[PDB]
Amino acid sequence: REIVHIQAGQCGNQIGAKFWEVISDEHGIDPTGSYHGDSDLQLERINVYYNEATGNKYVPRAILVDLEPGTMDSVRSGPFGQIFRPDNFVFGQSGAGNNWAKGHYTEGAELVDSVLDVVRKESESCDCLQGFQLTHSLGGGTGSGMGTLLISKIREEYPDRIMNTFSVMPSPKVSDTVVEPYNATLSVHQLVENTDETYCIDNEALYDICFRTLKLTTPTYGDLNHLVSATMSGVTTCLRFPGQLNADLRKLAVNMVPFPRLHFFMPGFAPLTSRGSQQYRALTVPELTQQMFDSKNMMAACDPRHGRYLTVAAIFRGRMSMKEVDEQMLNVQNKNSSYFVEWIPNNVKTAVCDIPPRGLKMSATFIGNSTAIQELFKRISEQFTAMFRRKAFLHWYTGEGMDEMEFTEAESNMNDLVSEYQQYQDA
Amino acid sequence: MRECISIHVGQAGVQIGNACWELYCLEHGIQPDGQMPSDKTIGGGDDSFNTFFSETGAGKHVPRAVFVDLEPTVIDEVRTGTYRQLFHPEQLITGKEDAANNYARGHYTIGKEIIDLVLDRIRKLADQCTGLQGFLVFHSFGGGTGSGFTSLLMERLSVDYGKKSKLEFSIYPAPQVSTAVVEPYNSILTTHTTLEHSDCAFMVDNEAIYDICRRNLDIERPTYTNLNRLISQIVSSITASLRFDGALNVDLTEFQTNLVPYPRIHFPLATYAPVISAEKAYHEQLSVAEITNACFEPANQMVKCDPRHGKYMACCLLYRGDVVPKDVNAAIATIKTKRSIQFVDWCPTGFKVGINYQPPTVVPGGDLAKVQRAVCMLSNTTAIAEAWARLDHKFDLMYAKRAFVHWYVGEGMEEGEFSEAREDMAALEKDYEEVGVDSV
Ligand SMILES: Nc1nc2c(ncn2[C@@H]2O[C@H](COP(=O)(O)OP(=O)(O)OP(=O)(O)O)[C@@H](O)[C@H]2O)c(=O)[nH]1
Ligand SMILES: Nc1nc2c(ncn2[C@@H]2O[C@H](COP(=O)(O)OP(=O)(O)O)[C@@H](O)[C@H]2O)c(=O)[nH]1
Ligand SMILES: COc1ccc(N(C)c2nc(Cl)nc3ccsc23)cc1
Ligand SMILES: [Ca+2]
Ligand SMILES: [Mg+2]
Ligand SMILES: [Mg+2]
Repeated sequence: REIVHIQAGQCGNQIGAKFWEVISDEHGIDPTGSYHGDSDLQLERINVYYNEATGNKYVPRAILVDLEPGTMDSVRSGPFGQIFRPDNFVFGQSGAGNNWAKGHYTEGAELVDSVLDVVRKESESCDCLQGFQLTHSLGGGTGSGMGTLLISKIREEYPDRIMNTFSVMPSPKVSDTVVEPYNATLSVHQLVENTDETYCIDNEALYDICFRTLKLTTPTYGDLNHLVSATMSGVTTCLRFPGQLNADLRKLAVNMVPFPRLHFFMPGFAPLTSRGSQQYRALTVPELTQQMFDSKNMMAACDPRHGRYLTVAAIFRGRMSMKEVDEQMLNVQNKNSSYFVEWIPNNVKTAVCDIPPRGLKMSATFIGNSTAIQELFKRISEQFTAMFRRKAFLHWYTGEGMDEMEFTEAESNMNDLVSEYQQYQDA
Repeated sequence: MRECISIHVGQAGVQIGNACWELYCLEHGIQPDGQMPSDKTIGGGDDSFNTFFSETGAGKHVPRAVFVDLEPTVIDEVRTGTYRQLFHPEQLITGKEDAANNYARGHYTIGKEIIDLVLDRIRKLADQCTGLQGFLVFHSFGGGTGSGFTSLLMERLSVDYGKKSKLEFSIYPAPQVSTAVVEPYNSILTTHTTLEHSDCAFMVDNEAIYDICRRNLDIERPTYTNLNRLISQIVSSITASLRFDGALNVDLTEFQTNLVPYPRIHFPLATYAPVISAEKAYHEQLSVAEITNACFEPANQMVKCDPRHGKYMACCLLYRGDVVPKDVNAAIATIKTKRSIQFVDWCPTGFKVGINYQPPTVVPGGDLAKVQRAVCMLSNTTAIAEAWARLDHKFDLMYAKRAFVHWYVGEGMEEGEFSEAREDMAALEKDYEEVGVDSV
């Protein structure tokens, strides 16, 4: 059951590269693609994410995409950059200028067939393709505009495969341009229709965590991406390793999404750690459980107590008592039962994996489908309309052939998404 | 790639081009003969400085530039000056009769005789670009060539290079150093004709630059050379992101996204600091907080106007030298509490920041002290429309009596071109009023 990974644009390729660094280390693959590994749990499901090449090398099933060559050069210059298959670098030259319209309609359209050709080659070698995972931001032009263009075309050619994304939401606290709310809103409209699951990675939350919890005065994208790579490693655990669950992307979708459009997840992680500085006391299973459910550990800047959990998936990594894990997980639900919808019985499922992530003896990763995610979309909707009511900065988009009407439809669809999440928060 | 071609038009544009390219050579280690010892890429390369310089097989680094004037006097000094070997002779274009301070002669009578040759030379530069990004056009508002030939060229460039980016550095007239009484006419005519063909235009008010040289450099009566050394420092700050690499470098085109909310509102206010004499910089280092603060002191603006009585639609900070984001963020936070920075209600209030580590260079024998860190702020403020108001008023005093209009009519222009141009300016001044009004 092979997954095809695609990373698009500046943010997509930077968090994409970190993800492949991190899970390669967990599976015992070095920058050359060779396995110098301790345990054999590391290789049992290694084919979900890695093609095997002659000479027992492991090559990521990864495609790197950008309309601008710069950050893909840095990836190839990067530590594990030599592990990626060079044919799977697909890039243009003109960039996207932080413009969804250029990524989606004019620049990205010129390049998208070359990417689909690379997607096809990787898929035809798959015994049974699960589907795809895309890393991208929603605030730029390439990951957002061309990424959602790729999703739409991938769906046309593979309509029975699962589409999963890790989507980084823009925040004024960590912001490149004023038009991010425009790019994000146009993208969400695409994500609502064309993904089965998207992890909402909120740059607001990543910033708040670094500043407040990790006491990092001036957080860089490097500090943000340490959080992102830890979250990506955790939420993938049950796809990559053998366990009592043996999950795949479709089963995750079936068990997490009660209504098709409500497929946007708040990820959570514990313990929260900053890069480089290690702390030497492991948590207790009781500590892991409380931190993973704490709003201060959510990667989407929403208060869970402002909504209800439709479904939750939790994964505990490290050598620990599964009895204690079970008791602590039962404890949080029984003590906080009002925050779990009563009409989905037993909507919390826990998995355990023996292999911990690098640098931690124990970790807990949280995947929540909460109606509180609507706060994220409301925040973006306010920033959109603040400019849109004066049609501010629109010429960047009408200059690529876009119409105001398209902005009105995307805003209206995202408002409907907020309404639907509100509908189930009271039931 | 991503090459930029510079076009220097008329006296002011040519002479400012001299200052700028001299400063660029010093910043990149390019000698007057065009040799650059640290460039190991002989005859080519995709380095950052290659956006502004091409390379010959003989190792010569050549400005991607064209100098055009309708008379030979000013460009002849480039042909015989310190940097003559830098330019290929075909890059330096001269006619024989200037525009005689008359937009109609720059645009029609004299200008039309040389425009095709100028576009042939520009085309030869574009054909050497693998990724041409656009043009930087330097000229005065007030000269006959800077106004009339520039607008003719901008029109022809839109035809020949679609909507390829076109940026302007425009010298706004001041009585202290102006040369003609009809400069208000030429300014309004060229602003009107060029408005649709320009994406972004940096106005430099000669009175603001003249005051800064007098106040901060203790120059009793500044010359063009004094003004241009300061102006080239500002131009260098704006183009530094295109010409240097950097982890914290932010591309000028990314600032443009923020600076231009509507096509016609494309005139950023530039403020530069520190401008300080050697005598005063001695044993006196200016911190990130001090130079940032100075960007909100109106006396340091490139255009006289009062942003304290206007509204902001964008605010960008371009740092160069020994600056780290932590100092910048600290300086901004205190400034927000202590200063009159009111944004329009439809745009976000954050400040966009770029840092290039290469510290500022000074021309030997100049007046500026060499400093460790400098900053250019680029703000979209409704206040910049005051400069339009002053010019439109001067235009109105003369035009009501039709004073001097016969010199333009005698070259084939019609009165309707004047009123059409003045109406566009009135609508521009009104555009700036409307963007500042609260939403409903
Ligand atoms: N900052 C600066 N401004 C200049 C310089 N030279 C001329 N100007 C300004 O330009 C205005 C007149 O335009 P010019 O460029 O001199 O005239 P021109 O472009 O040669 O066009 P012609 O009238 O045909 O000669 C004056 O108001 C000056 O203030 C200069 O070297 N530096
Ligand atoms: N967390 C994180 N966010 C990023 C990173 N790089 C860019 N972003 C976000 O992505 C947005 C910019 O879009 P970007 O991906 O750079 O444009 P693109 O090159 O067209 O894909 C900004 O709002 C940033 O907040 C990164 O390394 N980490
Ligand atoms: C709400 O009930 C459920 C929620 C999710 C699942 N499935 C399929 C998972 N898939 C992956 Cl990949 N990881 C995890 C980790 C914990 S559950 C889980 C099963 C039941
Ligand atoms: Ca070179
Ligand atoms: Mg970016
Ligand atoms: Mg002249």
